[PDB]
Amino acid sequence: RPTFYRQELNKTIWEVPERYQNLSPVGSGAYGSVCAAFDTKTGLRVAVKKLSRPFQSIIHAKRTYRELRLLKHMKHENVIGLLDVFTPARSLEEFNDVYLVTHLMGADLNNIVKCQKLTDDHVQFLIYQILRGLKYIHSADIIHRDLKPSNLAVNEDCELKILDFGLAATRWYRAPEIMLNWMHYNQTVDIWSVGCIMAELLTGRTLFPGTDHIDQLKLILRLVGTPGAELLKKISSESARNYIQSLTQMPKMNFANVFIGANPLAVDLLEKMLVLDSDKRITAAQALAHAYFAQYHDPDDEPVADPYDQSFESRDLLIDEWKSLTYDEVISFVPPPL
Ligand SMILES: CN1CCC(c2cc(-c3ccncc3)c(-c3ccc4ccccc4c3)nn2)CC1
Ligand SMILES: Fc1ccc(-c2n[nH]cc2-c2ccncc2)cc1
Ligand SMILES: Fc1ccc(-c2n[nH]cc2-c2ccncc2)cc1
Repeated sequence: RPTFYRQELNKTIWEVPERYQNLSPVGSGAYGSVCAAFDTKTGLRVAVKKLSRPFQSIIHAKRTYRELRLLKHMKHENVIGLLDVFTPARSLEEFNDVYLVTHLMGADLNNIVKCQKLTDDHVQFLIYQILRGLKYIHSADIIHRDLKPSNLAVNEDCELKILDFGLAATRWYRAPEIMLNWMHYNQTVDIWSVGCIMAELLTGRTLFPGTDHIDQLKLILRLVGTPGAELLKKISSESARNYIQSLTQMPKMNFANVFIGANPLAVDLLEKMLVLDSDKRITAAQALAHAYFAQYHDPDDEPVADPYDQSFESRDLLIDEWKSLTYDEVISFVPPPL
């Protein structure tokens, strides 16, 4: 066991191993607070997240377990990963706090797109890295479900990592089937989000800046058109099908006119991501092979993930049992090779 030390940062107590020095508050990001720090063992700048109230309710205890299980499984250059996870507790009896450690990332995609316009070459590289991480995530049967610019961490090398995967105006990046509350949406919802992000990087403008869920769907249908007969056959909900058919029909717009002046390969890919029928949307693996990424695509360096057991999601357990399971996962953590 290492030696811990205690301090207060922004009305919050931080107790960390002495290997982490020079903690500076970076902001209350996520179900937790984040501090930048200097890792004396490696010489690298790290981000340390302290979870808030991790075992206060069954909801929190399960979510804490879910996030730790998820972060421990991900080992990919374009997905946020765990350098370390620790607790100051010496036993389960006094186990009450969980701290997570990853490499410090300088900014998010929202900070970049707002502060500067991006050339087509940067768009290629950024979207390529999103899709490469997504191929990995999806191969483990994990859906992100909330991809957006602020969940994409980026540093000055333009290296990118996906944050907050698999966890839990209205969402401008959410797939339309979600706005319609379809309960059997699948991993292609993330491809829709990537299309919206890509469009924004190319134009500098939010593609679908809806004011609420109804307006969000309206804006979407204005660009991609109202559902065709093939898609209508797949809608079981009677209220939804009746609503969709009651709308005045909208034609699909030509993306080459909407994104005039963009690389026509970029436009072709957007067409393939922003398809209304989720069954016809391009997958992450397929998108990586698209000619738009010809200068980065390497089929021998686009790996998939090990199998990921999500069976715990269907279990009904006590707080103390979720806490014990989380404790087990803290103690069994093995840091990645230096
Ligand atoms: C709109 N917000 C979108 C979310 C965002 C954010 C940044 C960070 C973050 C990540 C990396 N380098 C700086 C900040 C984190 C975060 C921090 C530490 C971690 C340690 C282990 C595992 C995961 C971790 C996630 N989590 N969330 C804040 C802004
Ligand atoms: F997600 C949904 C669910 C139901 C509806 C709906 N069905 N019939 C009428 C509506 C409707 C129309 C306008 N604003 C809200 C709801 C619209 C969207
Ligand atoms: F208006 C729309 C917009 C999107 C969809 C849709 N796209 N992919 C899957 C669906 C879908 C939506 C609701 N129920 C089943 C399937 C269906 C109707």
